[PDB]
Parts: sequence; structure tokens; C-alpha cells
Amino acid sequence: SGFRKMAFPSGKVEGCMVQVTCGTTTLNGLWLDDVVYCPRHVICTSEDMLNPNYEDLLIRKSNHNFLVQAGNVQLRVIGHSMQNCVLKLKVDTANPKTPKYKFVRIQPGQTFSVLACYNGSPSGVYQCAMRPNFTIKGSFLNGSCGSVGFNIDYDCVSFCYMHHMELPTGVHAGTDLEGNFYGPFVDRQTAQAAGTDTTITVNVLAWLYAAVINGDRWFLNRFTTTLNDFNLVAMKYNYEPLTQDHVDILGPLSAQTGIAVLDMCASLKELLQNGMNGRTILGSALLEDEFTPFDVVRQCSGVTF
Amino acid sequence: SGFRKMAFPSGKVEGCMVQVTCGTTTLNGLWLDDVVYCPRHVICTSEDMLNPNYEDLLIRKSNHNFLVQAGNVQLRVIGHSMQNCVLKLKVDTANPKTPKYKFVRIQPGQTFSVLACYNGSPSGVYQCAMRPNFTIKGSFLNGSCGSVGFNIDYDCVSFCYMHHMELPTGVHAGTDLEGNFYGPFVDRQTAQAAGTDTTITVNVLAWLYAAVINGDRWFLNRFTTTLNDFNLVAMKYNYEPLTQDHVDILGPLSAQTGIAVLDMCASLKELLQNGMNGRTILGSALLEDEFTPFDVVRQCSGVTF
Ligand SMILES: [Cl-]
Ligand SMILES: [Cl-]
Ligand SMILES: [Cl-]
Repeated sequence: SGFRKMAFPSGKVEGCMVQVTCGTTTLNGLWLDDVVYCPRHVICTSEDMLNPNYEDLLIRKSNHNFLVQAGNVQLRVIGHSMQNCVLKLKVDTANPKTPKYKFVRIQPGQTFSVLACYNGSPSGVYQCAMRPNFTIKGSFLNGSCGSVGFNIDYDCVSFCYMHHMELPTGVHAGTDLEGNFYGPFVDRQTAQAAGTDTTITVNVLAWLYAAVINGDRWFLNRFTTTLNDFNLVAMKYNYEPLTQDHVDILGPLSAQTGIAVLDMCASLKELLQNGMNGRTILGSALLEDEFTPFDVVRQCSGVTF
Repeated sequence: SGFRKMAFPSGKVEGCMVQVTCGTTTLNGLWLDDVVYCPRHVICTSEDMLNPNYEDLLIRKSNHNFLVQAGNVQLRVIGHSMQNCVLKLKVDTANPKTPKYKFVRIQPGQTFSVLACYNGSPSGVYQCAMRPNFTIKGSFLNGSCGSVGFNIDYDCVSFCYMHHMELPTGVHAGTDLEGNFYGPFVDRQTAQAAGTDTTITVNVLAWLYAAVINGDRWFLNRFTTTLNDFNLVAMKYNYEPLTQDHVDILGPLSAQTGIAVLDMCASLKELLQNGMNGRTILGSALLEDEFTPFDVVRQCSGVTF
């Protein structure tokens, strides 16, 4: 037993990370088949980022200006193009380590693993969630751009995130692998502020089910509630509204534990209104919202890849 | 910026995980060069675990009784021996993916990454600490035995843990890669209880430095203290005593931030005596103690492998 914030094994993605340098700027790229994907602001200087015209900046870049290095070995760039906010660098060699993969655009509230990299080299792996304001709370230093987020289903890597930007408030913004930012953010160094960071209610409920499964159950009470009543409290506490779709997704955890979803909502309601009173749940003193119901089922059953 | 509970990239260890089956019991083994390491209780039935005599049980096992499978391919076992609480299975093929590696026995308070596996297949990666009572708090289901914990220094994997047991209280116990349990635990299904789970004071202080570096500093105050005074409070709150050795290890974080170590101790003292008052530090409502000073420096600087 036990329940931990767990990332996917990163080996399959490690084999895809390369370094990309354009002029004075170095960041990471993702090498799949014979294409390397990276943030288009690899072509920008620090000065350019204040007001970049990417189409004009790109005119001055040729294939040989994109230095792509896989480990100690250089890759030959035979073509390049811009798609939304990513560059696709065509190389003359297909990555021999390419896994089965897909590109996916995830919804707010979904979780994924991040492989933080610098200079094409992996530094660490950790679990994130796409927040309801379309930021993520990661660990990204200068040079981490082009690090990616992903999920694995058996043997297929679904890439869903590429890192592009840190907002002045310390949260992070990026794109899917087609180059489209999550949320309203842009790859300009300007005043863009995140909206309310609402809590992912369905994920909190999943995690309470995980706690019950793993022994922590002091928060279970004698009450129930309704969706509408619960959501009156959810709004007050900046929780996402809970929908019938969410209730349906929690069904399997409800069945495993015998605790009806609305009963667990009543437990969550009391936790919101009364606090933890100095107690903990699965080693946490706040309500964790970066485990999905699918995450809980997966970890509690031992799915492998 | 940002600070996350980060594990090492797991690729190098993924390439070493195999399945080991003896009779009706299947768990994981670690394949390095031409040796597979696994828990000796792979030879036990559930009944045997109540009072096993491993030397006697092993007499009935031959090389061909240890079924070792690497992916879809079977390995040939040409010898076996027991060393403390692990078996070493000699196979006729050296693992072609063997990384540079070392075996290390870690001290309480040191952290490491765990690659949770089932049937030789990786499930997920997460960060742990060797607790002061020589347990770890992991995520281990039936079949996870033989999963390992490790650190990476550039290109060399230092293996420090192999999973063997879950105590009735839900915490976990295991060995180094020479087969010696951490702490007083044994591979018998009996009444063994963990001692006090004291908090790793030096790690909490490291994490407060990480918070300051990453913007969270409301807990900084106008006070200082001394080692002896601080430790009077540490004892009351079941914190490890802070030593001059610990102060020395925190020196580099002290220098980066300009906050003297004893000043940070005074901040921690007030946090212990007054609580968080409903505030958070790096997204946590309790004081995190599973980041080492070396972890903080590493993550805040972007070390790669
Ligand atoms: Cl533009
Ligand atoms: Cl917490
Ligand atoms: Cl024995």
C-alpha cells in the first residue's frame, strides 16, 4: 500500500531529448522520427522577446543555423518550418529510439509527467497538472524550454506539453506539440497574468478515495449532500463546479470503497468548512488536487508499461 | 523557477529490471552485468513467511527453479547464492544495458528515487527518504518487491535500496544491494513496529532555503537562535537534533541567500511553535523534510545526467 505523487518512467522520453542552439540561445528539442520539435523562441535573443516578429526573425535563419546535438553526436538539419509556436526541424536521421507516440491536447485538470532537461540532458522527472487557468506549477530554470510533458498508456507515449515561458508570478505556460499554447498565453515577455487558480474538485475526491483505500479515513462523516448544495460550497472556496460527468468518472472508486460519491462530497464539504484541525491525509496537510481518478485507479492497482 | 519533489530520470534503471519467479511467487530483480539481484523471500510461500528458514528452503531450489525473464526473453540461470537477505542469480548473459553503477548504503535522512515495478515492468518513479526509524514511506503493492531505490551522479547509478516488506502500519522496509536491511527489520511476517518517525531537521532547513530562493519568504523573521536553544525546541517536536555538521552542509545555501543558518533555525522555531496559520510554503501546508541540501542545490542549479 501507500500513495505517492508518482511520475511515469521516463526512459522512453529520455531517448528523444536533444539540444537545439540558434545563435546565442540553447534549449531542448524533442526528436521523433526525423523531426525535432522545439520552441520557436529559440531564434530570439533576450531583447527580441519583448516584441518579437517571429516570421521576420525566421527569415534570417537557415537550416545550418539550427545546431541540433543528440548526446555527443550532431544531427544534420535538412529543413525547417514554423507551426504555431513550435519549430519543426527536419533532420536526415530518424531517431532510432523513437517510441510509439501520439500528440494529445489535454483538458484542464488532467495530469502528466514532466522530464525537466537542460542542454538536451535529463535532470529530473515530476508530476504536474494542467491547472484550470491553463498554467502549470513546475520546476523550470533558464534553459529548460523544450522540456515536455507526457503520459504513457502501455507502450505509447502521448506527448501533451512543451515548456515555453515562466510568468512573473513564477508559474509556467506552454504549448501542445502542435505549438498551440494552453490558455491565453503568448511567447512574448510582457504583462500576462494568470486567472484564478481554482482547485480541481474531481481530483480532490479521487485522492480522498485513495486515502480511504490506504487507511486514512478520519475525515469520513455521517453526512451526505447533493451536487447543487456541494457546489454552493465549492464556489465559496474557489473549487471547480462538480458535474454529473465527474460523478460518473468517480464510479469505479465509489464501487471499490463502497462510499457513494455524494457522501465523499459531504466529507470534502466539512473539510473545506472546518479545515484539517492540524491532521493530515496521506501525509498532506492540504487537499491534493493533482491526482486524477484514473491516476488513483492506476496506482492502486499496479498498472505497468 | 519553481520547486518540485523530483525524481531522477529512470531510464538507466528501467533497462535493468527483470521478472523473477520461483514456484508460485513472482517479484522483480535487478540485472547488472551477469547477476540478477532479488529478495530471498522469492523462495517463500505466504505460509513460509510466518517463520521461514531460508537456508533450509533454499536447499530445495535449483538454478532451473528461478525463472528470470527480461521483457519477452528468458535468461538462463547458471548459478545462485544467498547473500544476507538477497539472492544473486548468475545468468549466462551480461545485461547489455548495464549502466555504470555502485552499491551504496545510505544514512537516515538521505533521499533517493524509487522505480516501482510489477512483473519486471516499470510502473512509476517517485522520490523517497530513508527515515530516521529506517523505514521509507513508499507506494508498494503486492508484487513490487525487488523494486529498487537509487541516485544518479552524472552517468553512474548508485543503488541504495531494494524493497522487501510492508509493515502492518503501512510503511516500508528493505535492504541495501548487499542484502542487509536498513534498521532492525527482518524478512519475516511478524510483529515488527517502527520507532518514532522523527523529522529530518537539516532537510527542512534546506527546503526553507529553497522557498526563499523561489519567492516564498513570509516565514522569515527578526530572530536568531543557537544550536542548543533550537534543539530544545527540536526535541519537543520530535525533530532530529541539529549538529554542527548539519550547519556546515547548509553553508552553500546560506551563502547563496545571505541568510545565516541560525537565523533560518529561528524561522523554523517560530513555525514549529506557532504553526502555519493556514499559509503555505512551496505549495505545502506542512514542513517538508524529504529534500536534502544537495537536492536543493541540484534542483536550483539545473544539474543533468
Ligand atoms: Cl510574431
Ligand atoms: Cl501539505
Ligand atoms: Cl532463516
